[PDB]
Amino acid sequence: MDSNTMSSFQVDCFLWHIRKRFADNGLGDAPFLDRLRRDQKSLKGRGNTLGLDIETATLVGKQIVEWILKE
Repeated sequence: MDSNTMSSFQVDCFLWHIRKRFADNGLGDAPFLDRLRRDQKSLKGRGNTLGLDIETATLVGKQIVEWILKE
């Protein structure tokens, strides 16, 4: 198990969460919404492969992104 592979999955999970909240506000165009739907399926596949739960990975990703942007 690779630390960077796990961190990369966590960040992608959190950024998908940001994309989903943007989309919930009705701001996405059709290609944006197509990427959102396809990426959710890819993230579920990646999580199953890594043995990582998406809800947990999203919360870890939130902390990673907040730490990244504090600088």
